[PDB]
Amino acid sequence: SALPTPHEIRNHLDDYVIGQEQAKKVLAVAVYNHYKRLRNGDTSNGVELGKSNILLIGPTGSGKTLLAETLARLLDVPFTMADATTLTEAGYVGEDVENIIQKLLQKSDYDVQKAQRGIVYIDQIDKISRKSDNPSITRDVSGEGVQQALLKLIEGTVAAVPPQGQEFLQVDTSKILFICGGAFAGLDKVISHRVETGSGIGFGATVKAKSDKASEGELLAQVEPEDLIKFGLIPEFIGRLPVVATLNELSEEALIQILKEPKNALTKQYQALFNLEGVDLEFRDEALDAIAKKAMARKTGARGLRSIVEAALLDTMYDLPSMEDVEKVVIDESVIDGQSEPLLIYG
Amino acid sequence: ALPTPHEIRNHLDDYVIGQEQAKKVLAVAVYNHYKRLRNGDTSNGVELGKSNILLIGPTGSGKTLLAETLARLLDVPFTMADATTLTEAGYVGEDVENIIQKLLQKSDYDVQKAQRGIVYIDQIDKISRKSDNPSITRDVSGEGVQQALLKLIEGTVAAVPPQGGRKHPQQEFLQVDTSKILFICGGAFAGLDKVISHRVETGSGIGFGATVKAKSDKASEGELLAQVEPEDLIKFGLIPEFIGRLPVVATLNELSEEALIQILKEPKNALTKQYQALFNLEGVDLEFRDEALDAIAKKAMARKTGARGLRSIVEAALLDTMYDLPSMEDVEKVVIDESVIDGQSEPLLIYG
Ligand SMILES: Nc1ncnc2c1ncn2[C@@H]1O[C@H](COP(=O)(O)OP(=O)(O)OP(O)(O)=S)[C@@H](O)[C@H]1O
Ligand SMILES: Nc1ncnc2c1ncn2[C@@H]1O[C@H](COP(=O)(O)OP(=O)(O)OP(O)(O)=S)[C@@H](O)[C@H]1O
Repeated sequence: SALPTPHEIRNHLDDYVIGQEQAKKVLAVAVYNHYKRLRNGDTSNGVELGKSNILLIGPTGSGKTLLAETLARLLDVPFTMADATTLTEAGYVGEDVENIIQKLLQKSDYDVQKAQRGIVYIDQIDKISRKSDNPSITRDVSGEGVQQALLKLIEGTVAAVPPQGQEFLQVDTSKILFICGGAFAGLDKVISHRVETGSGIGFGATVKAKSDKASEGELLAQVEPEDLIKFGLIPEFIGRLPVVATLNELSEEALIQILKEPKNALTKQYQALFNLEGVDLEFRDEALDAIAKKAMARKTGARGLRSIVEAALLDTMYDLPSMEDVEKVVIDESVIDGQSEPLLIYG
Repeated sequence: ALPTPHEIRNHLDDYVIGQEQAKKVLAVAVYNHYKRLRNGDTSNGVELGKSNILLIGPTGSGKTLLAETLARLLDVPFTMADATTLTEAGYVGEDVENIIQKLLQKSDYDVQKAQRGIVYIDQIDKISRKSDNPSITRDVSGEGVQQALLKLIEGTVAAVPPQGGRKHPQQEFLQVDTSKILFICGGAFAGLDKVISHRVETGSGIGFGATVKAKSDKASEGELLAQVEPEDLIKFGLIPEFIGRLPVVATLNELSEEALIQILKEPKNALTKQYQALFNLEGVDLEFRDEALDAIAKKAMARKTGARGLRSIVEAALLDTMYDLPSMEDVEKVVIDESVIDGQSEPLLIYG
């Protein structure tokens, strides 16, 4: 009963994700090492084995949420996908932190011994951060307060969970892994202050003003915990998440592979959408390069790609069901620009 | 015979390093708790007092670790609760009495054995009153929790449903005294250094006569917390009536460059021993030369996160090696060099 390896688990995520080689290594080692700590019954010399959570950081639509979703498929141990926006500071009307553990049991069928060895993922983590409110004039119930509650959850404790909705079940969390990730906004500006040192207003001071500092791919790599403190996160919270994963923006070359290599790509989606209708679909390489340039200008990422395709094919889809004897559709580069219309084959 | 402070401290030293004054406070309390417990109103003196503990220190200093290691050697029951999940006597979050309920689970519902137990609370700063908040409001999380704990630290009796009850039929509760129960509250306070500076330095004068700050780095956190007093905590948000219940105070100094080196080798549960055991099952050995450990100390202190921010320095380095180590075969030992920590070199692998 040999366990999988990082090279093996990386091959699975590579089929669904592209151009995130640095981040996939982190999830592979954590998942790999998670089975090792579970394999040991706390009997070896290395008693009280340490834990190492993960903090995923990337631009918008870079594929953070997709990694955690595809991971749960091949994962044997349970998995959940919660959100931090709905949390509150232990007593307000929104929600409690313990609800995350409740969702985990639904996947494990209320198996405590099986749920303790599970994995947890959190999305939209940047929402819980002091918005330039370090003095803390008032208490943030949806922000700072949430981080304070999660502090003990990442270390390990026991939390009451109503089974099935006057007793409660205790579920340890010292061995549970957490993968928190949320695209941070404005983080590039704070990191620039530490490394720019280029105000240059006086005579002696030097003003670079080359506009090259705004390189997200190269700027996030230089991140550190101190940079997050100025953002709003508490140091106590970051210490619970030692590992950090930085994701690069999507380049023009990477976007082309997203439409062909992944099985769940949009090209294969529409290909099957028309397959049921008895019509073939095609996408030439000349059209893919033009779509990549149009998406990067939108500053939205992979998620802002459907707007380029659906808008281009909206007119064709409207009149396609009424049309008969059409077996194939070809989309040229001019169609995206709007100069020409898609070519339809009859037969 | 009962344990001794030197013996109980020698045990904690195996799991904790670089905290001399903090270990002394816990030893005297535990050593004195058995005395008050052994002779309850069975001596010439009567009305034996009590002295709780208030642990204060930076992040990753070892506050939560002392409570865990203490439970291993402690005979009487012990628990590890939290203050973030508490509400003010009626709201939806939680009641203060849940702390006593958790104590009975470990004591097997032994009321006589539960009153003689010890209690620990973590993250006490999270219930600190916001000094200047809107007057028309109610701080159920921060002010209410302190108000509720007042009678608890002093001594009272609280209703506790035993086992939760089978149904409405029972509708009874058990009384559990708390006058003899010890409480060890602790939590990293944020912004406390700024409060002591205003009271101690009393400068920040732009004028000529006023003395301006000599350097940017001043008022060392370790040396600044030592000058703490109860009046400082009042400006933080705590109520004097609550702090009066916790007379003893312990100031934990931040980590030192030499202390971090000892934490990886002297303790039994050190990270080096953890990773060594991680590869021991894999049939692979490991090495960590002192030339690399001292270099890691500079990287950790730069983060200003504490000992808990050390895994980021190690796992970020060994991420590449662990990724391809299982696929590789005929490898028996691994060597770690100083350059690898810097990132300019690749760790050497010993074939076999
Ligand atoms: N590498 C990728 N390969 C293929 N599709 C991708 C990739 N990255 C993103 N996508 C697409 O983008 C969609 C959403 O990606 P997400 O994982 O949500 O990105 P994100 O960083 O999580 O954005 P946020 O943080 O949720 S606003 C996916 O369902 C895919 O359709
Ligand atoms: N003196 C020490 N010796 C060895 N390891 C230590 C020491 N102090 C801290 N550590 C390490 O730091 C980890 C956590 O320390 P903690 O006691 O949780 O710090 P902390 O101040 O309690 O964190 P808070 O209270 O949530 S801000 C331990 O599991 C150890 O790995």
